[PDB]
Amino acid sequence: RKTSKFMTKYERARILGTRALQISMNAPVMVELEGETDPLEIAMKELRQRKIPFTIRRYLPDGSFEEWGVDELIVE
Amino acid sequence: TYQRFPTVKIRELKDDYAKFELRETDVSMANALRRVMISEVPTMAIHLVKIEVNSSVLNDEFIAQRLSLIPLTSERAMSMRFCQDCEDCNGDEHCEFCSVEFPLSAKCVTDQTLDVTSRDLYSADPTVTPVDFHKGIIIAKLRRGQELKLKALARKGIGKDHAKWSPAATVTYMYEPDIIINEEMMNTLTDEEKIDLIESSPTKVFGIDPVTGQVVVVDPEAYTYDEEVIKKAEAMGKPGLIEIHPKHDSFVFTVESTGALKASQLVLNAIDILKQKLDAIRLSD
Amino acid sequence: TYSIGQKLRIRVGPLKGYLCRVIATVKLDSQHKIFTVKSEHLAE
Amino acid sequence: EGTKKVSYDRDTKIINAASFTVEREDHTIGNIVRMQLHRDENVLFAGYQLPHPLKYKIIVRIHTTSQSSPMQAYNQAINDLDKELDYLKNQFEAEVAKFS
Amino acid sequence: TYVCGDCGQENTLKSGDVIQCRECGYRILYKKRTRRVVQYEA
Amino acid sequence: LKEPKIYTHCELDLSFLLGVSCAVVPFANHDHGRRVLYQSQKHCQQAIGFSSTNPNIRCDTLSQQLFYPQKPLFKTLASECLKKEVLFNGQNAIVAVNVHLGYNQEDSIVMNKASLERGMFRSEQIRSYKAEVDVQFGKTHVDSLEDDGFPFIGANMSTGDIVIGRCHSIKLKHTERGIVQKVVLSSNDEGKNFAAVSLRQVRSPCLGDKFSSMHGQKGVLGYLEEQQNFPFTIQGIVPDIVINPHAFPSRQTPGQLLEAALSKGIACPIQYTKLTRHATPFSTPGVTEITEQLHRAGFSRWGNERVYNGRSGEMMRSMIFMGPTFYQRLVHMSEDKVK
Amino acid sequence: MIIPVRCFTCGKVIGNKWDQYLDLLQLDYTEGDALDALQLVRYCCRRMLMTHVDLIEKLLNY
Amino acid sequence: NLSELGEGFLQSFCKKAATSFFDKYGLISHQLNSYNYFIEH
Amino acid sequence: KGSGFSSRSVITGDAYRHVNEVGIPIEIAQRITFEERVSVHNRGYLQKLVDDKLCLSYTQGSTTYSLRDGSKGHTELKPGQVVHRRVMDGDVVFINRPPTTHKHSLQALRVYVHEDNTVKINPLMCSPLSADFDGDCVHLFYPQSLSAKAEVMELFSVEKQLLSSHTGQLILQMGSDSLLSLRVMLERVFLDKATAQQLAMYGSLSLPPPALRKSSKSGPAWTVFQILQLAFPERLSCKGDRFLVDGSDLLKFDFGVDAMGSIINEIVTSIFLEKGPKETLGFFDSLQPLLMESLFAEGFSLSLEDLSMSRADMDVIHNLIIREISPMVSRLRLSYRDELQLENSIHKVKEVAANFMLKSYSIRNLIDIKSNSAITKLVQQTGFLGLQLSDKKKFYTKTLVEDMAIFCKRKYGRISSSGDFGIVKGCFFHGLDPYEEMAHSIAAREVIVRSSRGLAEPGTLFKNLMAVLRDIVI
RNA sequence: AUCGAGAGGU
Ligand SMILES: [Mg+2]
Ligand SMILES: [Zn+2]
Ligand SMILES: [Zn+2]
Ligand SMILES: [Zn+2]
Repeated sequence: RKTSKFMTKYERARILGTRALQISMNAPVMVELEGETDPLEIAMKELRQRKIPFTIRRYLPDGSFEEWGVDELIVE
Repeated sequence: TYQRFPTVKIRELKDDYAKFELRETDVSMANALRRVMISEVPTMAIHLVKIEVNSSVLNDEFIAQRLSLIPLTSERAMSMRFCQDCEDCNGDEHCEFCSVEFPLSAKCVTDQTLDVTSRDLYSADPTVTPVDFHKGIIIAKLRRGQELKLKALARKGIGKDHAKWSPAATVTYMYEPDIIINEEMMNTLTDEEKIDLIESSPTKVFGIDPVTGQVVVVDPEAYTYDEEVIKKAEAMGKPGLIEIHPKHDSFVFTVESTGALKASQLVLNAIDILKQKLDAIRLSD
Repeated sequence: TYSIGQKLRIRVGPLKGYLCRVIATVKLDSQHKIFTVKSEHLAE
Repeated sequence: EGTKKVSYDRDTKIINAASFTVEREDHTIGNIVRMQLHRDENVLFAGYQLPHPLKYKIIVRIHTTSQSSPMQAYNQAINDLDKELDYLKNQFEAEVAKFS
Repeated sequence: TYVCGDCGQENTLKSGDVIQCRECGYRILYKKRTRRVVQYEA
Repeated sequence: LKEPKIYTHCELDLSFLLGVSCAVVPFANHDHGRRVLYQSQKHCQQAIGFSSTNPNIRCDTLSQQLFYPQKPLFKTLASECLKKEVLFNGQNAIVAVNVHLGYNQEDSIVMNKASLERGMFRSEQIRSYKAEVDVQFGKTHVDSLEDDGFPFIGANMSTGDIVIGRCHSIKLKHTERGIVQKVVLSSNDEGKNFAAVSLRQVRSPCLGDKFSSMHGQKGVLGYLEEQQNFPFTIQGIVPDIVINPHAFPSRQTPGQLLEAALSKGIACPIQYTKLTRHATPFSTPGVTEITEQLHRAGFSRWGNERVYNGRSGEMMRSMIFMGPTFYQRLVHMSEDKVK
Repeated sequence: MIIPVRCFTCGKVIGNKWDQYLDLLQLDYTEGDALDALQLVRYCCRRMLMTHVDLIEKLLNY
Repeated sequence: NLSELGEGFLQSFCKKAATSFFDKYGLISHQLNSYNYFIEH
Repeated sequence: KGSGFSSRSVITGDAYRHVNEVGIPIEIAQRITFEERVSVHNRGYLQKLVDDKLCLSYTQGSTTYSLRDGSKGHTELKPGQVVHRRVMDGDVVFINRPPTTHKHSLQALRVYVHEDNTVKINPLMCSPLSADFDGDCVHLFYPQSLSAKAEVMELFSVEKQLLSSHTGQLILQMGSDSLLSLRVMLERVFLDKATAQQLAMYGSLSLPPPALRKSSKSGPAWTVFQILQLAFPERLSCKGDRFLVDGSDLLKFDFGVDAMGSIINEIVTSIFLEKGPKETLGFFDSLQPLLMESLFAEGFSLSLEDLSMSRADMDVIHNLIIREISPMVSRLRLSYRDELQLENSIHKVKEVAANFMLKSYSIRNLIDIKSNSAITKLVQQTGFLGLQLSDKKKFYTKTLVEDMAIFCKRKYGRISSSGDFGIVKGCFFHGLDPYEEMAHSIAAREVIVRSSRGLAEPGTLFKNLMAVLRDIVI
């Protein structure tokens, strides 16, 4: 569906926000980098890697949807 | 191993003025003396008034301020103790160490108005008094039936916290000037031009000869480093007829005091507190 | 210890000798700062 | 506070350079020291900085040749300066006396 | 204790009295300063 | 005088063609129209000084009086004739246009912290709070209230205290605090008891307070600096206030500069009756005259002086322009704005 | 207002002098031939006297 | 002629005579003179 | 509709701090807090913050419990009990300015704690915003939700809004003091030893190699180029046809009248497109205090000599005015083409006067040259005040120039001089005639009414064009 | 508490 395969900054902000809100609800981190003072640093170091537990589901104006995993997508 | 060797040579001294001429040191020493005099040499002055009957036309907090700024003799200043230290007291009343109290009281009971001057502040340590100079510093004027009665607590301070406590009416230095006239270009100029070179000097450094009618520096000290005589020369054409440049050792310092501390013992007192500063920043080992 | 409305003195501190009045937590006679201090730092 | 008035932090990348932080001091101390550190052969770089103009702290950085460590010079300077003052005090005192 | 505005007279004030200098009748009264001690930092 | 015959009448003085608030401005014809308009409409009204001779018989909501008010050094004809002194409200400040570590950029003002503590620009603001009763003034059976509901003269009243207490009582709001200076109670013929308490606060310029000159420039204090750090002069005069060189070209006020020069020349010792002290708006002293005065005084013809840096002691390359100007303080203080 | 105690720039003490200004001025001295004999010499200081409005005489009367 | 008066005299005058204005009339003469007519004539 | 969080105060300047740092007073920081959920990675930090009584309250479930005096029991931590922490170093906030079209005005900045009551805004943020330090007010808000926190830290941060969607170039334009300091620093190519060492201190790294090793009278002498190099990032390659850099090593730097600003703009754009925004922010934060210190030692001011009339050039300008006043009789009668030719001639005379005026040292370094507004505002205050009475403005009535000014000039002037409408000879430095002041006040009133309409009607225009362009999204 | 008006910094 998408040939550019580039993540928009808005989806990146959304996923970092939801990841920080998830890690701020008494949940362990997937990476072994615990000990930070703020959840923003944890979310940033988590998105800096490739192992992300959730993905994004894009929507099409025609009335359909296409799946795109974060593992195949690249982040700047 | 490396150490300068400054050398002083006083020119006038009085209890308020002093003009000494340091030679052989860097400006960075003289500036430091200035700066520290202006704002570390400590003095004693009033710092918590407590008023019981003001009836005057001026409100209370304009009597306070005015009182504090009054200059109070403080030879004992360096030997006291910043209150915030002294743990011999609750901070009220005389504490031989840290505070001295000054009661004042007045009520006009005639017709012609009564000037509550400063010769009407009475103290209880007979050291810290107000400085006397011929009538003193009016603190209020009272008309019949009006009264002021206050008790004040002086304290010791550094003029970097307020300037009530600062012992100088301007300390300042001047890189002494060095003036060289080309003396042969200056033979080129006609008489008139010279007398329009003389008189383009804001101050008076230069001056014509009676006889040979030559420009003869006649007071090197008075040259504010403006550029006027120089730039007039450029315009007249002849450039560098006169070149004047700072000597960069010799300074001429001029200290003047509020009266709290005699001038002499302002300088000596500065050098002393500088040493005590430096000797706290040694990193040992 | 003390009671509401008393006039005490700030013994040790940057604000030394100041007189203040104990609203509940003392308040100074002529400035707007409400400071709170323990008994050891207050005197009659 | 009680944090040491002077503190030493070696600079890792460049040998023989270090930074000293002096608390509660300002341009009166820094300028006097800087100018005497520059009177020494061994010292290569010397300066002071106020970390923020409103905070009273100065950081002094000294880079020196192999012949002297940074600490040595700093201490040397202070000692030297002190000795200067003493010369002045003595001198001034002599003069005031003469005037009288 | 309040002091009359247009002449100097002092009187205690009773609640509900139209404020009037009892003696002269104008109706402006000013409170009075007691001797209490106030410390102002200078 | 040049041509007596052709004219039938002669005007008394071209300075009288302006208003009361404009005929006193020095070099009014030397500035931009918008600038002098602003200075004569808003800066003149908002200037804080000289409020009232009997201040007890008045209970206004806000008043503000300068501790030590001053008259200007320059004399316009109009002020000289009117012989009234409340026309100018401000103090003379020695300014030295210069750039100071970039705290003075974009119309900000940097001032000595030791001239502001030796007393300059200090004001007192007495604000009155009022209430009416046909609810009798009483003490509800705070603690500074007495047996009549009114606070004792001299008390310090904070932001939450009850200033007038009516058996429902008025409570001070946020920016209200002070020392009670007067409690006045009165009634009318209709049987309505009145009562007003006045609270006094003294203030010193603090960051965020707007200042303005007689020629339009207006700025906010942005930094307060010690006397030692400022550049000095050979005599020792450190500038009270420093303002950005950049502002003067962008604004069109060649006046401020000119005024400052006249004044310095008036105040400087000469080494004595031919001084020119007048800057009437349409008959201003000339530039050649202003500058041949400074010269006789001893300062440089063009108004600039050598300044030695405070922090290091080294002469500074650019001569700085320094002189005495008449500044004003606005009523719009920083403290009320913050919320 | 009454003469301020100390000049606001250099902190000299001038608050001692008001009266002798006025007096001398009530002879025949140009201000400035007087402010000289009161020995004020910097112009930060010759301001504070030449430009003071008294205002206490009045405030007393009313 | 208006010669023999000189350019000083006649700009002394012009100040002597505008202090005078401001003594007779003042600076709120207008308002006052009007009310003091509504309530007179 | 109203909003919960709010803060409005006067803003001042502070150029000795990073761009992302903004000051906050004591009472504002004490009142407003920052909501955050309890996590496991900050179990000890929240405890050491709550035991010392810095927080205000905490909400558990559907009830709120305050943290005031009276609690004898320890506040046990629970992930269900949310707490709001007092704002400290490490919080992000966005500001709102007076209405401005640009969205660049909204920005996210880290908070800074101080004792004063005013807000500190660096002069570098004046080009994105529109607030001068003349008494403007701002509206600084606070994010409450953590999703809102991520939104404000990622989108509104300066590290993403550098590329302008309006002009295409960096919004971090040049400042007045910055340009002045850079010019007075480039005027002197070589520095002393102590001066060079004192500037580097504010740099980032040391300066091992000196430019001038040995000379006749000078020893080790550096240059401003190496100072700019140590201010530059570690590695960079601009290659902008005028400057070459290879690992913080500047090769050549051209000098002109105003090309330095464009050159440094190209430099910063290349630095941003090469490495990133953080490097440019660090470069600016390392270059601003250095330049502020450089100037401070030198000093800059304008005296009365800078506004020199040069009586010879003044008579030349007066003769040019006498020559140019001849076509004034045939301007308001024939057409508007003669009016445009008159404008061209006035522009030429103004450029001549500016060339005759910029010979000073301070005016040339403080005033722009390519800008026409600066030239107009400089010439109008020194000599040959421009034209101020025209027939194109409909704001005023034509009678004011048809049967008023001619009668004024005939009553007051000796000669006829019918063409004396905007050919006034006086300036702002010299005395201004009463008729000239009247005409200038008329022109100022016309400017003011035009400005008020200019502020009033385009507001309605923006409302109209905004009520329709709110649903276009890719 | 509410409304309206006037005077303001942007
Ligand atoms: Mg603005
Ligand atoms: Zn004690
Ligand atoms: Zn009575
Ligand atoms: Zn002085």
